[PDB]
Order: sequence, then C-alpha cells, then structure tokens
Amino acid sequence: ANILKPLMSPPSREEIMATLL
Amino acid sequence: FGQVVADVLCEFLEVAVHLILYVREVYPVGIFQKRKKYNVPVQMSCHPELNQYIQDTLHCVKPLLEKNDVEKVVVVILDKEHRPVEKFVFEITQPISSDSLLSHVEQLLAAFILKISVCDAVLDHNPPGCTFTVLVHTREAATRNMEKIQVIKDFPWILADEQDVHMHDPRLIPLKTMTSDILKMQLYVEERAHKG
Repeated sequence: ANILKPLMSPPSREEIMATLL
Repeated sequence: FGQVVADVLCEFLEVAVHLILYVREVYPVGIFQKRKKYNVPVQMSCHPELNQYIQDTLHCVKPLLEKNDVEKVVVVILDKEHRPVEKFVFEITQPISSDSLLSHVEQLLAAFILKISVCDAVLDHNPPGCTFTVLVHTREAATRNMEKIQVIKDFPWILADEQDVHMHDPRLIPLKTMTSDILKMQLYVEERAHKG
C-alpha cells in the first residue's frame, strides 16, 4: 500500500573492489 | 520552516545510512573513511557511485519530508537469495522558525548515530553477500507522491513488492527515541529470526 523504493539497485560489492588496493 | 527540518533529516539519514553500511559490513572497510558529524566519529564511504546513489535516494525524499507525507524511512538489508534480514526503521513524527532549538535537535541526533555505531553489540551477524535498499512509507497512499518523488529523472522510484517488505518472524530491537516540539523519530531494528 504505502511503500516506495528506488527502481535502481546500488553498486555491488564486486563493482566496488575493482577500484581498491 | 518544515523545509529546513527536511534538510536536517536528509542530512542525518544520509550519514546514518553510511554508518549502517559499515557497521553491518554491507561493504568492505577500505572504502570508508572516518569523518565527524554531529560532533562524532563516523564512517562515510568514499565510493562515488555509492554516495551518489544515496544522495539521490534522499534528494527524492526531501520534498515529501517537507509535506510530512513520510511516516517511515527504512533501510533494508537483503541476503544473497534476496530476502530481507534486518531493517533499520526510522519512524518519523512532525507537529515558526527557530535557531538554537534547531541546533539542539540536530546535535541530539548524535544519540542515534552512537547507537548505530555499536549496534552489532545487539544484532547477530549477517550472512556473507548482503546488499541494501531503502523503502519509504507514506502516511497517505503512495501516488500523489509518485509524480512528486521522481525529482531526479534517471533515478526512478517504483512501488514496493510484498517481497521487498515481507519478513516473518521478526525480532524488534529498539535503539533510540527523541522528542522535540518539532521532530520525533524513533529508530529500531526488525531482524529475521533466522539469518543463517
């Protein structure tokens, strides 16, 4: 009934690892 | 008036979410940096897409906050299979322009951050592989909201599933309550009986 959510999902854990050391 | 209360809440919820994400290890520690807000040590994320995602989420909510159309903002944690384990509910209530009273309310909010920071002390670890999501509960029936909540084209919002919400048991674990003449907000967690 009263409940909105963004269509889009956030960046996965993997996607994030690619940029780190 | 009610506009600046929104900026505050939005500023708050943004940090809370970053902290929640760290504290529940939804993302690795190495992307976080220690900062300070609300005269307290927090962990904020230095991953821009993630940051943008959250900023965006909360830019959208801002305008509904102004009209006190939002009843809850829930951060939800979902496992690998895609079923909600934990939820950080922030229940809001709102009743002619202040100054110190504004900063008072704002400082107080640190009570909450400090609960989130050590909550692990009361929750049971999540299974590896979790993600999150944010749900907004409207006081009235999501739909006037629907045109208004698309503030940022390219960041669209849909209606929630039963899937997205649903989660028997669960277990309620309070964290903080605050009451001002201008804002009341209570943050507690609902936590699937069996995280596994």
